[PDB]
Amino acid sequence: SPARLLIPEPRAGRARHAACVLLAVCFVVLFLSLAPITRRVCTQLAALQLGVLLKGCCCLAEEIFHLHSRHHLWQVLCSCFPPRWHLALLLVGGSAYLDRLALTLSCLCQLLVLALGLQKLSAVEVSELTESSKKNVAHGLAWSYYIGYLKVVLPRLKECMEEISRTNPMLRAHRDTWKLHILVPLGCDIWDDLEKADSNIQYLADLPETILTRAGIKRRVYKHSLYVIRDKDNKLRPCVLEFASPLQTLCAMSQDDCAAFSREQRLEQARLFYRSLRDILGSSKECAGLYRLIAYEEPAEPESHFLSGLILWHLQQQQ
Amino acid sequence: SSPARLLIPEPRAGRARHAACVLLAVCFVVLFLSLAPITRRVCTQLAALQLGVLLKGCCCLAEEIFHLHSRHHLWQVLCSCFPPRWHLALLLVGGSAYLDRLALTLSCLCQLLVLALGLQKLSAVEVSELTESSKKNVAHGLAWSYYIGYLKVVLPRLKECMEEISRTNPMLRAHRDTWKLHILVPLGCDIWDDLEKADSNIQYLADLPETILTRAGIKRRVYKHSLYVIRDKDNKLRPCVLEFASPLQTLCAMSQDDCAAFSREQRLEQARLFYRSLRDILGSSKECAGLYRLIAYEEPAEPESHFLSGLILWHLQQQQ
Amino acid sequence: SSPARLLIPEPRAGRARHAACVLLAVCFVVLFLSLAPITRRVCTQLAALQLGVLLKGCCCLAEEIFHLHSRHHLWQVLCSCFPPRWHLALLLVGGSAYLDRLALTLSCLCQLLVLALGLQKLSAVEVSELTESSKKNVAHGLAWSYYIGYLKVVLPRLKECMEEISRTNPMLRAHRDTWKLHILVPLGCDIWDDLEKADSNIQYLADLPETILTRAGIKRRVYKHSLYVIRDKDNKLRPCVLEFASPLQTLCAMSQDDCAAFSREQRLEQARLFYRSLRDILGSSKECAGLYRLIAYEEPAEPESHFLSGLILWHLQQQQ
Amino acid sequence: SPARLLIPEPRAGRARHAACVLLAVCFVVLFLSLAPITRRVCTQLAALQLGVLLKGCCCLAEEIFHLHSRHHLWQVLCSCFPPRWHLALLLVGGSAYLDRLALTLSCLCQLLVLALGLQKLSAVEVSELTESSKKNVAHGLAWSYYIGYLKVVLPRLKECMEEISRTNPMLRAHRDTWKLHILVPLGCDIWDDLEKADSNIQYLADLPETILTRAGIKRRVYKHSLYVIRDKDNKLRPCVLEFASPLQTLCAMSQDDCAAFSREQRLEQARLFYRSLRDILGSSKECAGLYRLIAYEEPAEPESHFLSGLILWHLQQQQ
Repeated sequence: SPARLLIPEPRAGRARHAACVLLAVCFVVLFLSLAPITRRVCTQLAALQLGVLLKGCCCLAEEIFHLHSRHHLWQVLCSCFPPRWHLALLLVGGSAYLDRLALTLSCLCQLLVLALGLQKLSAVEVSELTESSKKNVAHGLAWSYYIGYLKVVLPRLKECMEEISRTNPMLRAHRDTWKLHILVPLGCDIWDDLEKADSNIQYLADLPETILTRAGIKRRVYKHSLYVIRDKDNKLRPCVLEFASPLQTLCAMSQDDCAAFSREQRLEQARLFYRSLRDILGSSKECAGLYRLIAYEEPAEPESHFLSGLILWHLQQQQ
Repeated sequence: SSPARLLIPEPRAGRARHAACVLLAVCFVVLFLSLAPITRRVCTQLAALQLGVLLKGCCCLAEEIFHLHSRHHLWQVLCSCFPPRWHLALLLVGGSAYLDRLALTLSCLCQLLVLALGLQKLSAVEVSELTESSKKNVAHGLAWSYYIGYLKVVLPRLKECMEEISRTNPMLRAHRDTWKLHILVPLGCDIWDDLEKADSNIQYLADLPETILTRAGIKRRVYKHSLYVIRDKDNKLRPCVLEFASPLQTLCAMSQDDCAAFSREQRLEQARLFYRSLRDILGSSKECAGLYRLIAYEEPAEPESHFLSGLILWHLQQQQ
Repeated sequence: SSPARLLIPEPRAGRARHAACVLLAVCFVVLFLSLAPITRRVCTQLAALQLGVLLKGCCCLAEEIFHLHSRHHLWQVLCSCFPPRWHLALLLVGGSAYLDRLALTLSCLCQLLVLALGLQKLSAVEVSELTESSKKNVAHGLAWSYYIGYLKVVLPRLKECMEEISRTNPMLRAHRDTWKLHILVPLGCDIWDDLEKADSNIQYLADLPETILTRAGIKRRVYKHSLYVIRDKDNKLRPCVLEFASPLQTLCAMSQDDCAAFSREQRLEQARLFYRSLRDILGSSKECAGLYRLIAYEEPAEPESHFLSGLILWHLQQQQ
Repeated sequence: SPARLLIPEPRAGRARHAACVLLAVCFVVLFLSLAPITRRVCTQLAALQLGVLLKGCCCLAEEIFHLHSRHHLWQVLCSCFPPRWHLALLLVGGSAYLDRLALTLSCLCQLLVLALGLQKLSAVEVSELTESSKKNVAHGLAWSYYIGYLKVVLPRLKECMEEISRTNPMLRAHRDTWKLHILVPLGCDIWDDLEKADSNIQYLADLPETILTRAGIKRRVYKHSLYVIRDKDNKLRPCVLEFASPLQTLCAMSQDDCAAFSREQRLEQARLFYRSLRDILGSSKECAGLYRLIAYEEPAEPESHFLSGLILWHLQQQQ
């Protein structure tokens, strides 16, 4: 190869073997040249093993607020501590039974270490955490969707709508709702059309063509569909509706055999994608007021006009 | 109010530190009620707890010796393995040694036994916080989105498109073992719109007009790929089907934005990670078993006017 | 109300654990009413009861040494033979040994005596719960449904259909000893809709068009089978009848289904179990005595373009 | 063979011979180098034979609620305990006759083990139990029926019925009952046609062909029969009726000599098939409301209009 590529390889995780061999060297050194000594060693091991309890208590105190939003109660208790938590309890109980200045001194120094935060993570640990997680797709989908589509199609919407508003008085009447409505259900189902998703949604027509030139032979053509949705017996409301492609990407990736993408983590990925897309769209100056994305979950009771009511509420919010 | 109901998990308020501080104040208040030499024991225990990260850093550098040349190229390896907050650990160890080695032996034994056994792991809270706090990890998402959107829909329908192409001109019918789409992924982010201008030996052979249509966000399938001709030495000419990586253009555009605050070294790292992720995703696929060949190159320091053409010709030669 | 009267057996609420807990609380309360050395006796009895699972695991590994190469290939055998929650049994055994070996000998003798006589067997409730709890055991059901629906109605009427086929073209009268349908069952789940694109040596010879009609769920019989020709070496050609397995398509669709939550390891296990069940069902039949041949293959790691046709050619050579 | 296959073989069950040789080894070891010792061994053996009694008692306590549904009373007592339960009673009686703290300690230990449930099953036992059951075809039949037939014929029903409806006012009037009515009798008898099964069911016509193209020469064409049922002296009701093929499969394999498929457990298999089909149909988003499976048991008195009244009730339920 003319270009000698230099690509990193995944770490083999051989630090365990080095730790084991140095531990064996430590044994062979200590044995050459004693039950109370072993008891003291066990007590010392139990001495620094109680900091996990303090860290878990602090995390629980900090996370009791988000308990309702994330875990709605045993999940909160089991999440704030590692699954191997009773071992520390057994060790501290054994140390107490065998024997309190040392205990309170150890608690004080451990809590001081926790407060000062001098036990941080080096570069290798954070690098391994970034490399290992192969399912953090939400940020990628958010940035890709933004840059690829919204940064290039959103600004040329008011000018594309004003020409129709010149001849159609209905569009001129509803001037405050000329934005693009993004449908992002927290699940992953995508309806083929919005006419059969809800009987209260009526298709009207497609917006005029959007022409982009690329080298003069390649043309990027964008189509938007304008819908009319019927409220109660007051009037008819027009709007432009479409779903989010990253949701379709997640849905198609879940069905893949080599992806190993389950359903419990797909919901988390969709939620993270929605949050990231909102956070990156809210700080954009190009599409400052050219968008409104609506998020929902399908109700347990199959109401036939739930989505339509949500869109009507959202449309009435602008006025 | 709202027909639906959403519970958006806003990020942590970071009040765990406040709880630790108030507990520490309570501990001082308790110690005030109801001494001096105990400070020596406290310092020795602090040194014993601090030497654990030193042992972990030593093990990490021992494991990273092999990756030294690939990533860091000697001081960089030890700087990365050891957390910068380690001078105070050395000071504490020196003070403990001067103050006094059975205690040190048992302390280090316990520390490295805990480290080797691996019974101290991360609970859900901290791993979730790390997952949701690192805002820039677009490599895996971009790789998956690119694969699903493009590489899983046009690669299977590559034999027939080039079959009609060869029907138009039988010149490429002679070459049958190089009937796969070539992908160029520069480890930087430069993308040439006119690939004929990148190198003087790459010339078009067939590019029929085609319009890319998206109806309400649904992109229409692509039925044509641009056929090229890379001029070899004065012996023959060879055709190819060439493409660039759109996610690299996404990285470039993200780096251009001021609100993104996306730098150059991070861009290089994300590009390399995207390359690795895409290679691993395509390696374990079934529909795209052998209908692709992705070429990764890093632009050379010395100015060469015919670097890319030679590289693709070499890739074609190994393809044969 | 309702004209019918159905008492469906809804699944159990799992309230036996609550009964165990309340009886444990009652026993604790009773022990509180009306001492320390009794804890040692309790621990010894617990260790004596716990060593039974260790003995069972030893017997299981002794039995599975033979099947190690067939299923697990050595740590996998040890992991399967023993329950994961086995460390505490060893801890109890070590504690009992440290506290004290006639008692250990008699306790282990009693435990292995119980294991040998097999007087500890599951009741009706436990086996019923185990049968009704496994929601993914479709191998036997799919095998039986395939056999009854398709394999029992078309195979007996196979000589005569190929008799009219030979009447149309008599080239196949020479191969009189291969008048049996070939079933292709890959242990994976990939299915080729068009058998031409699977291999270059498989060519069609005769497809008389036929419409498969089902009236109100009742499927009509099949009066035509698709005849193929397999290209051997440069000596002659060989005709064949090929067909895949629909239950493999069912497994593939179950895996692709979102609400099924059906993984890949389970898919391979179910495919192997389905193949074994189908082979055992067909081998003990009377109508299908010698009018079938099922070919099971695993896709090779190395890519080969003429493997499947070669395997069919080997089966035809051995069929002579 | 080009691909040497590695297929598992049934386990020979030779762990029992290992247990027997261990019996012999332990006996010859203990004999080398004692009536009270034998009595103590018998007492220890009786000590751990008492846990099955507590297991049966807890099972009876948890199953007294399901007794009416599953066993309708001696069967409840016999099912919750192993048949070889009198042996434990004999051993405990002998231990009591030979001889109180030890019994209470053993009972407490057994209760603690049962409550914690640390005596679970390893991988080999569950694999053997999943391989041994060659008759559990309920789940397989349900999944096969679903994927093969319902996921392909159910979606193309409303559109197939609209064309007939637009010319027949009878179909337009009854629009809420355009589902597919699956008949799943808990028995196994399948009528050749519903005309002679009940005198109140009248055949009307066949639905137009559902044409599916495959490779251009293979055509999967479908027929569905549309019936009309005579209610009381009010009106007539049209519906699409059919039986469930897996019941026919069970009936066919019941008659097979090599199957050894009896009749007592055929009812249980059909019932489990019904429950599994209901569970896997109620959670599907494709056939949300395009079906209604009806289950019944043949009454003792051979009424001539039992099934018709049931379909009339199930049809009035939508209205």
